Amino acid sequence: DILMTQSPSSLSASVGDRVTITCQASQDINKYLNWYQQKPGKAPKLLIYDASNLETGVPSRFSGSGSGTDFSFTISSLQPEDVATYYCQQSDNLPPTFGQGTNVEIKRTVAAPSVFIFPPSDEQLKSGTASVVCLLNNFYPREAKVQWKVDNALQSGNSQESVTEQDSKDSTYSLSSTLTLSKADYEKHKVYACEVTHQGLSLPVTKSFNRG
Amino acid sequence: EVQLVESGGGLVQPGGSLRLSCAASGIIVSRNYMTWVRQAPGKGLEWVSVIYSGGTTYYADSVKGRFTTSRDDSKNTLYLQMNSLRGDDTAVYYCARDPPHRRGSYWGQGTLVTVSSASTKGPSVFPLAPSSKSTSGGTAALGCLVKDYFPEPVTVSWNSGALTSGVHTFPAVLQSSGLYSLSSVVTVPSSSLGTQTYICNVNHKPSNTKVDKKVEPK
Repeated sequence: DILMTQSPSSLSASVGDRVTITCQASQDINKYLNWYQQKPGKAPKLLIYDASNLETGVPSRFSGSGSGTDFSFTISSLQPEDVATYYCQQSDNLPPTFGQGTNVEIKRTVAAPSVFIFPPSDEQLKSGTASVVCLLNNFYPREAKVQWKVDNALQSGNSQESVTEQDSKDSTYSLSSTLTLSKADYEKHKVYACEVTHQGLSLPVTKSFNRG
Repeated sequence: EVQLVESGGGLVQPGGSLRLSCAASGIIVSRNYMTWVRQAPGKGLEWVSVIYSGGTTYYADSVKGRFTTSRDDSKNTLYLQMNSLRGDDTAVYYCARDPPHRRGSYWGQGTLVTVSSASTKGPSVFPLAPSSKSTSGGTAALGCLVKDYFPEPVTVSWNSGALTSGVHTFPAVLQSSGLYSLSSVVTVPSSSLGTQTYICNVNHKPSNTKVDKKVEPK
């Protein structure tokens, strides 16, 4: 069982920047190492085979090098459509083993999120549960902070978050924060607000709603 | 043209069985060695098994004694028979032909296998209406919440595929109750609110098809 140590697990670079991924083998595997690109929601696609050779159709900006234990995967001029997770894999030694994977993010200018708050619908209140949703529209970078304060009381442990992938035509992210509580707790309070902190906002923006 | 197509995945019970099939078009499965790879939700890739042209089969230690790779040359189809299924077997399964030191790698799109004792639950589609504070000329956000469903996945479209720009369907989040939840939002002009019909269509593994209209509150 050969261990594949891929590094780094994440990287950010602007369009046209040079990007290099390392992958160290625990044994000598000669040149029998492949590189796969997996875009979100799609299957992995083999880009580089036998350490250096390019698969059919792969643009020239992709390159691979190495022999023995150390190998490198390099994108010359990074393109936005190259946002994906890249995996190194040895092929000759059974069983074939993959690397941890590297997430590649394109870098762009800061974009503040458009924030929206969504009260629980009347149809869901009969289900005995209230769901409040805070939406952070297309923003960059992904690093944001969403806090729930109802009746000016901060909450924790009763909210979940979801983040989309980097857009293809925007290179931005979208976050959702969902605060879930019972109907009794919902009608026992009045003011509902989420507070969002993000680079590109001068101060934490607050969106609020009152029952009525 | 040249493609590999997986099928047979689904939601089974722990200890149950399953038969995955991989149909090859443009590749003679008898001439190359075929591989089964799997990827857990949000994790990396793990080699499962391989079968050679000569008929030799190899298996990962974690599935040895439970999984069996075979192929029917007359049907040009690879098979993976999975028995004694466990929870850690839940993954997307791909078949692949990576040519040895040549060009022509092909992976199928995969098939999702979920192993859990939980039953399928249809979701509840609730509205997230456009804010009454939306000022004309600007952009307003609306969406629908798809809550309490098992297992993955759900399909959300807008206006039967007519509305695609400005749509964000978030990945599903596993709630503390074990059921998944999901939200799909879309940004539209504050004008044409009440002049354009905004409807979100939700589909699921249980036969749930919700075609829900989003309107201002009162």
